[PDB]
Amino acid sequence: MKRNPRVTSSRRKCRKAHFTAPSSVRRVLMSAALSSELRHKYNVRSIPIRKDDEVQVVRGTYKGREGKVVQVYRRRWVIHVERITREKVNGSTVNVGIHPSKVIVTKLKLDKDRKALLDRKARGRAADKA
Amino acid sequence: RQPYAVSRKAGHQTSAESWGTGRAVSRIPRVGGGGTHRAGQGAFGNMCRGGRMFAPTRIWRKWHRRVNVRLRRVAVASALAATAVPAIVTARGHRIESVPEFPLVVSDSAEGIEKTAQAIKVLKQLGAYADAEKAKDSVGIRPGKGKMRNRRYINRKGPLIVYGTEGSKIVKAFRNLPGVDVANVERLNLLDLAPGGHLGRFVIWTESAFKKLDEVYGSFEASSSKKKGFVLPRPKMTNADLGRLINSDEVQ
RNA sequence: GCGCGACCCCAGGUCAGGCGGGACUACCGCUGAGUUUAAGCAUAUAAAUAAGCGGAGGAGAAGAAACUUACAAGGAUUCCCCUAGUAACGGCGAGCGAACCGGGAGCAGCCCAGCUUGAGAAUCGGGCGGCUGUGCCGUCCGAAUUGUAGUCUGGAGAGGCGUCCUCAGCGACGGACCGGGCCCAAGUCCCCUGGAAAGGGGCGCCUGGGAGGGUGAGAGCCCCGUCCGGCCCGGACCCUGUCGCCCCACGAGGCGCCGUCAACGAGUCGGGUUGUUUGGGAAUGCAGCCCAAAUCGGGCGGUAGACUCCGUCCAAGGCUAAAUACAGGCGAGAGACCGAUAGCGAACAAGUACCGCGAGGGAAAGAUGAAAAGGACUUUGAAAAGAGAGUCAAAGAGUGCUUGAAAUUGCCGGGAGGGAAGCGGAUGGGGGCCGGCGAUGCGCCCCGGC
RNA sequence: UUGAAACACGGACCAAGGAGUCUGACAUGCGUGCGAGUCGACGGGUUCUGAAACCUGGGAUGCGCAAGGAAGCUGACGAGCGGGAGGCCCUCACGGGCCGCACCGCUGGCCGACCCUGAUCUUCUGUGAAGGGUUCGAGUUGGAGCACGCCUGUCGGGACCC
RNA sequence: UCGUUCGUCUGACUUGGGUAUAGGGGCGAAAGACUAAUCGAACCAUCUAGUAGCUGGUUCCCUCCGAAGUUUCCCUCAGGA
RNA sequence: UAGGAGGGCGCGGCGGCCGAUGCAAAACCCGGGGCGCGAGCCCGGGCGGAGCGGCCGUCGGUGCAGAUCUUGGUGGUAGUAGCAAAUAUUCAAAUGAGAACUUUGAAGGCCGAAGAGGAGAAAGGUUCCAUGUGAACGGCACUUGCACAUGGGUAAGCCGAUCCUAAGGGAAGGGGUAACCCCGGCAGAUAGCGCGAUCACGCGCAUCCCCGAAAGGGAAUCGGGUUAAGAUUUCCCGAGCC
RNA sequence: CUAUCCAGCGAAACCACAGCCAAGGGAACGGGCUUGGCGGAAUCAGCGGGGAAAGAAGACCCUGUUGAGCUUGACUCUAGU
RNA sequence: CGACUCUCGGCAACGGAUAUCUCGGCUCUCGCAUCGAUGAAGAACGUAGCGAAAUGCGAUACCUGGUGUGAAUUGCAGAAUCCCGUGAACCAUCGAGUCUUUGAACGCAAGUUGCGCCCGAGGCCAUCCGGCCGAGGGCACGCCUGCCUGGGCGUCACGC
Ligand SMILES: [Mg+2]
Ligand SMILES: [Mg+2]
Ligand SMILES: [Mg+2]
Ligand SMILES: [Mg+2]
Ligand SMILES: [Mg+2]
Ligand SMILES: [Mg+2]
Ligand SMILES: [Mg+2]
Ligand SMILES: [Mg+2]
Ligand SMILES: [Mg+2]
Ligand SMILES: [Mg+2]
Ligand SMILES: [Mg+2]
Ligand SMILES: [Mg+2]
Ligand SMILES: [Mg+2]
Ligand SMILES: [Mg+2]
Ligand SMILES: [Mg+2]
Ligand SMILES: [Mg+2]
Ligand SMILES: [Mg+2]
Ligand SMILES: [Mg+2]
Ligand SMILES: [Mg+2]
Ligand SMILES: [Mg+2]
Ligand SMILES: [Mg+2]
Ligand SMILES: [Mg+2]
Ligand SMILES: [Mg+2]
Ligand SMILES: [Mg+2]
Ligand SMILES: [Mg+2]
Ligand SMILES: [Mg+2]
Ligand SMILES: [Mg+2]
Ligand SMILES: [Mg+2]
Ligand SMILES: [Mg+2]
Ligand SMILES: [Mg+2]
Ligand SMILES: [Mg+2]
Ligand SMILES: [Mg+2]
Ligand SMILES: [Mg+2]
Ligand SMILES: [Mg+2]
Ligand SMILES: [Mg+2]
Ligand SMILES: [Mg+2]
Ligand SMILES: [Mg+2]
Ligand SMILES: [Mg+2]
Ligand SMILES: [Mg+2]
Ligand SMILES: [Mg+2]
Ligand SMILES: [Mg+2]
Ligand SMILES: [Mg+2]
Ligand SMILES: [Mg+2]
Ligand SMILES: [Mg+2]
Ligand SMILES: [Mg+2]
Ligand SMILES: [Mg+2]
Ligand SMILES: [Mg+2]
Ligand SMILES: [Mg+2]
Ligand SMILES: [Mg+2]
Ligand SMILES: [Mg+2]
Ligand SMILES: [Mg+2]
Ligand SMILES: [Mg+2]
Ligand SMILES: [Mg+2]
Ligand SMILES: [Mg+2]
Ligand SMILES: [Mg+2]
Ligand SMILES: [Mg+2]
Ligand SMILES: [Mg+2]
Ligand SMILES: [Mg+2]
Ligand SMILES: [Mg+2]
Ligand SMILES: [Mg+2]
Ligand SMILES: [Mg+2]
Ligand SMILES: [Mg+2]
Ligand SMILES: [Mg+2]
Ligand SMILES: [Mg+2]
Ligand SMILES: [Mg+2]
Ligand SMILES: [Mg+2]
Ligand SMILES: [Mg+2]
Ligand SMILES: [Mg+2]
Repeated sequence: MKRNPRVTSSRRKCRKAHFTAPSSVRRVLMSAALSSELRHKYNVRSIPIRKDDEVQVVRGTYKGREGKVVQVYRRRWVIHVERITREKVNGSTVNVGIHPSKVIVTKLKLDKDRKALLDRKARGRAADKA
Repeated sequence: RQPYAVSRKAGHQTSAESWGTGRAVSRIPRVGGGGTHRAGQGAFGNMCRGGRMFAPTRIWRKWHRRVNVRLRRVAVASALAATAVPAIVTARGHRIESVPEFPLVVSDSAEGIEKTAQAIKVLKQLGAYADAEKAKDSVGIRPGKGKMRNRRYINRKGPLIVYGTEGSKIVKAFRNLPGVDVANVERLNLLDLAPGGHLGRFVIWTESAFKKLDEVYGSFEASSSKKKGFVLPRPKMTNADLGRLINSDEVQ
């Protein structure tokens, strides 16, 4: 249990530090767990989601629906993926927000820096597996 | 405890002064000026919205109390003496129905383990994993205003493993278990040995600790103990079996 | 018709520099009340405080005895404990009140002026130039003999002597403290309710990680983290750890011998008187005024005084960490604290709207939902809106929208009323309501199987 | 308020807020620890959830164990009676005897103030065998206290609220 | 403040602006008048939650016991020991 | 009664124990059924849609009908008192869903020029002008507005300020003050030096700084046009002046 | 011109609960008690007997071991001179 | 029967209590020492494609530069090569920059954007190879060390 005497263990301060996060902190808060085969591939559990990732929802009323990420919208703590839409009363289509911890990244947008990121995370996990 | 008290200057950051008699209103200090709803509203009272409280708490209450050092020692000895009873350990709520013998002792090879998988493996041999399970399945969110002051979760209490050999590693193994505590035997703590003020925390001794209890506490002998100025309290009856008193030949 | 040197003093938008103001927690200095207590009040107390006026730092102030003690004596400053609500002081009334001793925290001593280069200002600054750049060097100007430097500070010291003993720097790699970043165990497996599973049931796993937060409901295992630490970067470093090259002296210090020197701070101490202050009492400090020093000498030993002896220290110049404080500033952590009439006045565009000429005074105001999915369209309407319709689990959750009390009001049904109504004790008549409101079982006995 | 339905004052109604608390010293009562001791309270060591806990020092810190005096100073030389709980002995028992705590009452001794007193001894102003006292002490001839907690009371603090 | 009625109106007259005096102070052909609806001592903030022997309030139930207006002293009689 | 003590009920936490909870928690409502002498407690029904109890120990900002109690809300009062000075309005038309209140026209009256007219100083701050308008406001009403929204608008060598001084204010040197602050004629190499001259130097230095008036003193402007709103003299044409 | 009625609009003071009286008692002058009288929905406009009507913690008076303004031959001081 | 008054019960209002919360407060504890003439605190005015306030920032004006991170901002609209990279971002962070009028505030003032003096990059014509418009920059007060220019029979010497 907590031993570092510089990290907070208070509800008030944790909620503050969470809801008042900048963009660079919300990036890392906006992580999802890689799917099964993709975890076997990269030996990492979770990764901050991107613009052009293909996710598959798992817990909303939209389970088992797959789609590319089209909008990661850090201000409402939501994402919008392709076609995951509902219809307004007047008939327009609007995306519904899926919280990033309630999806899995089915396909991963391997940018060069995402490649280096997965290298560092995987070696970190394997230095404690070994 | 940490001292709590309202700020000294509360209720007195307004410069209100009473209207006195002759204004068809009460004589209580009232806020001056105009332009806001505030004008005419009473201040400085305990009775008024926006005043002090009666006898505002102050930091110099008696948060800590003192007890005679010998009375702490008496209390901790009578905390130990009550655990060696299965009936009071049960009445205090612990699940002891497969535990082999009281007061329960394990070998010192327990001291060498490292992981909590090993710790649960150890508690399977003893009869106390039922108690650890009670502690773990009782965990819940603390009802009331406690669930928002950084005290979300409560639980029950489990076996207090007592070791004697300093620097070993079970202290870090039994930690993650809810309800389960670890205490060195040199410094037994009353908050562990009798939670809630109730007698009989279910204690699990290792052999190393158990064989140095008597070198710590001593006997009915002056200077027996490791603790200066203390001999074990003697009771007001050597044998409190009213059965044999009221039913022995001499009385009857 | 002179040229001069010094002294004092000018003006310089001269070269280069230093000062003012701000915040208030804590710290230093001056100034300085009264309400209150005294059951009135006038000294006293409130109080050597609040207010006022100034000065700094991260702490400030204090600080190496002109001290206490009367002991077998101790040995700078500061704070905690006890001394001690004691000695004292006080219309000896209300009241007020320290110190030495002892126990702890921490501990550290120093440097000037004087008699002391006179074969010789050996000292310092500024300009200019060079470099190895917090400096050092070369040269010019200047300050300074009304004394810069050097030795010395009372524990001494200056000398003379002495076998003797002690002296310098620069690299290198780190260690330590500081900040920052990156990473780091384990189910989102099957069934049900549900808008949603974070809930129930089954089967599993992590745990040096069951602190905490997030996520559509009680989430160890979905996410961030937490435990263990790992990796990289950057600072200050001048604390110490080990290695290398350079080897420390006739100068200084120490130790010992000597006896001759042996300088120590002036309108300062001290005294009188006056005001304040104090626990300080024939006067504790401080201040004004007047008196006004000493060198076989000066200050103290808590009763003024003369004398004899004793103990004690050496002022009138300066610096000095730690131990201590901290309602302010920046960064943090917790809480048997308040939960929107509470807690700051302010959870919110709060010292905000607003008031006053001005000093200043100073509020009310938090929550739809999981997601705005915020009510398309038809119809009536001048429009606001209504009635259908739609969204959602729900809208009767409908933009001040979680739940929605009471006083108060409307409609619907009932009850009763000759200048009050309400209340208590009787039942009577109306309603509304209760099946644990009220039972059907016990033994003997005959089968027919159980 | 001696007397309220009062031609005595407050009160239109509802909701929420609203008034003997906290601290230092003391006191009695009670509980607990130890008990001629008791306190570990300021510090130190330890403490792997800890502002907690545990250990340590005191051979003199506070209170107590010794009081009287204003001060110099001196400082308890060992208790009897009456009544009494309860225990024990005698009697067949009624009744008697003995030991008799606490407590109440009584009478004394011892220490100190003040007075009184003087054999002896000594450093010549000290000691004090003997004997004292219509006086005095918050004494002694009973060791009972230290620490924490709580209620009531007192007092100072805003101090029950306005 | 309004209405009719009134005093004075070349005068020690009426008035704008600038300026002077700011609290035990100012100014006063004098009424203790005026000094921002405040004046026999303004307003503001602070000491300050000033003090009161005086008035008002002082919040839940049952149980049991349950009085005093009297002595004595006090600048003491609305109070206290 | 005053007052005292004992046993209990209730509120909010803390250390323990026992559990309830989306098959519906808390809270709140009821002509529901009970338990207790009583504080209160238990259950049912309903709304409500997420947390909550009971017991032992322990604690505290714990129990309301009053305080001309504080804050907030709501009644009767009550559709009541009342909307009354400044002479006054009327008829057609038009727009508009709707006309006493708007606009036009005809009429009738009032201010009667020390005016209820035309301009300013102060003070206000965009109220000025246009287009439109669901609410609110305009103490009745509105198509309307000084209300609300969106835009527009203020032109100077000649008008001012600026310049000068008055009452009077601030100040350098100096004197006081513990310091903030207070004194300005106290006379000090006075704050400023000035004037001819530089192709430089000579002469003088009085009574010696700054501020202070949009009513005092004052370099200079008139006429005719013009915009939804600017100007008389700010723009435009002409004619001048310093 | 109001007041009155109408359309529009629309407050506040005050209010324990309310509102018929005679006599008695009572805190010595009752709307409520006791004894009698009597007593019939609902409303309209007034009026000024009562509600010891409202306004204001009486200013007169007294108590205060509360103050304040002012005076003097009060007590104690102080600037000035 | 009906109206009124009182009332009981159901629903609807009025109203914002109660319950559940909480990026807030309060209290305690801890770590460091860092404002200003090199212009501070405070005040003012500006500043966004569509902003008034709050929050930033200063005519480079909700920012520029660096560095780190590594794909957004987001109420809407728009340029987006901004994509295996000299690289998005109301991102983090800090070294390079800018920092209007003010303010101790400093030329003199101040209900004034009032009124002065000095220097001067550049350019015009030549009343000369000088004058005019300048962009920028200066001018406070007391003081310290030095220097320059001076005054006084204050003390002197040496001289006409
Ligand atoms: Mg009234
Ligand atoms: Mg408050
Ligand atoms: Mg008094
Ligand atoms: Mg008094
Ligand atoms: Mg008095
Ligand atoms: Mg004093
Ligand atoms: Mg002060
Ligand atoms: Mg110092
Ligand atoms: Mg004592
Ligand atoms: Mg599940
Ligand atoms: Mg959670
Ligand atoms: Mg994880
Ligand atoms: Mg992780
Ligand atoms: Mg003084
Ligand atoms: Mg004196
Ligand atoms: Mg004196
Ligand atoms: Mg010093
Ligand atoms: Mg509030
Ligand atoms: Mg519903
Ligand atoms: Mg809802
Ligand atoms: Mg909800
Ligand atoms: Mg609601
Ligand atoms: Mg109701
Ligand atoms: Mg009816
Ligand atoms: Mg009845
Ligand atoms: Mg009945
Ligand atoms: Mg009477
Ligand atoms: Mg009467
Ligand atoms: Mg009366
Ligand atoms: Mg009264
Ligand atoms: Mg009343
Ligand atoms: Mg209440
Ligand atoms: Mg002792
Ligand atoms: Mg006896
Ligand atoms: Mg006796
Ligand atoms: Mg008290
Ligand atoms: Mg008149
Ligand atoms: Mg005039
Ligand atoms: Mg005039
Ligand atoms: Mg007046
Ligand atoms: Mg009070
Ligand atoms: Mg008061
Ligand atoms: Mg009494
Ligand atoms: Mg209370
Ligand atoms: Mg509380
Ligand atoms: Mg009430
Ligand atoms: Mg009417
Ligand atoms: Mg009228
Ligand atoms: Mg005229
Ligand atoms: Mg006019
Ligand atoms: Mg109207
Ligand atoms: Mg107009
Ligand atoms: Mg002028
Ligand atoms: Mg003029
Ligand atoms: Mg003029
Ligand atoms: Mg009407
Ligand atoms: Mg009558
Ligand atoms: Mg009556
Ligand atoms: Mg009638
Ligand atoms: Mg009538
Ligand atoms: Mg009338
Ligand atoms: Mg009448
Ligand atoms: Mg009356
Ligand atoms: Mg009345
Ligand atoms: Mg009265
Ligand atoms: Mg009296
Ligand atoms: Mg008088
Ligand atoms: Mg006299």
